[PDB]
Amino acid sequence: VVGGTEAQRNSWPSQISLQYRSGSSWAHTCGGTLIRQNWVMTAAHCVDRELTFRVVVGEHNLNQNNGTEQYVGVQKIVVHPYWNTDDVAAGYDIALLRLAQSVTLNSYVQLGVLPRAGTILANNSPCYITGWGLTRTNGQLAQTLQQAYLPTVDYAICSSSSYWGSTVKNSMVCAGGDGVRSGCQGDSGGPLHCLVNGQYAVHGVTSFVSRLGCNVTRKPTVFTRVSAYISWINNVIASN
Ligand SMILES: [Ca+2]
Repeated sequence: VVGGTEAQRNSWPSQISLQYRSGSSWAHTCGGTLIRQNWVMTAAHCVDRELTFRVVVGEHNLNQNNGTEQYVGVQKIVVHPYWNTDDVAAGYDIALLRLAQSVTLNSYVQLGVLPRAGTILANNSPCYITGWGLTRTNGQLAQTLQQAYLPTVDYAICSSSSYWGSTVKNSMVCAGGDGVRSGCQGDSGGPLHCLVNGQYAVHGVTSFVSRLGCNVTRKPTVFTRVSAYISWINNVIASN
């Protein structure tokens, strides 16, 4: 997250760190949202590589013991069947990870609330992106979870010529674009939390940013629209 502020430890308890084994160690690669005690919603592109993954819930500082972490293997990965790694702009950048064990819920580990199917937010709706991704374009990962206020940019504006044009689809949510705050590499897969009827819900799964850089004016961060996938999500959970 570029131009973020450090999140309070108990702010975003559905945020997870998706990590892959790297030698004798584990490296953060993407975010995710805990949606059941044994399921995590993330981006499909986060799990294209044939790597060994684990999920960390209750995480705050990647590099220090917080006293609140639970570590769990990924047992099954279900990518959306229409995802095509060659074509992020086509959409479908979403995957569900079934965890090897159910995690324990507490102040630091909670299920992410999802929107009702089909819900579209009005332009400029209040949302926060959270994650441990790069804090600058071509920078380094955050040590502590970051949040940035990123108001939505509705489809009509987001798919206009000076914004994303044809690259953005109605199956996506755009947010931000102010040239200062943005998602960045390593936030992919994580939540965009939007306030609706008094309650934050996870409306987006971070998907992509401009090839030109993370915080680019009129190139808001782009998220898979969760509310476009509620049936798919329910179907996968029910059959696994
Ligand atoms: Ca930690």
